[PDB]
Amino acid sequence: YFGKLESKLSVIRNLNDQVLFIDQGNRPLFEDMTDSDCRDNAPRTIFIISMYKDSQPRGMAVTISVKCEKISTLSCENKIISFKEMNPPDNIKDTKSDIIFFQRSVPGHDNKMQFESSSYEGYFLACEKERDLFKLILKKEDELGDRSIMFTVQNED
Repeated sequence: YFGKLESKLSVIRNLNDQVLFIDQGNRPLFEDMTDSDCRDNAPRTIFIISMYKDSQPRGMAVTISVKCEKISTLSCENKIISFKEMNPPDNIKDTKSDIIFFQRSVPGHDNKMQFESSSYEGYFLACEKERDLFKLILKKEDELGDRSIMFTVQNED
């Protein structure tokens, strides 16, 4: 079971320094943004990372939320990434959740993070280029040192 500890404002970037954002169709996308662009698109680029206590510790348990039309929380339900209209809850009864990800620092860096699905072991949050768009997806670790599943969390310490 999970218990909410705190919620903090953060900006998420891939290894190309492209910042994670919610577009008009509520799609989690990645694009090149200066500190100016990032500031002008603030409700769509500022994410709420909520930290949870876990009765079965196996990585920093987190939810990822954003304020658009309403508070939306990131879900990997049926191994598909989407933002569902809900607040990060105070308590989660199971040992697995479609909105709970395990945040881990990549041994290569103190900056680089990875987000593994609690409900789908071996599946990670990833940036994948589809046509001319950089999309937030859920995938199995394709290879060792895969940069597509690595991110930076800017919470300014």
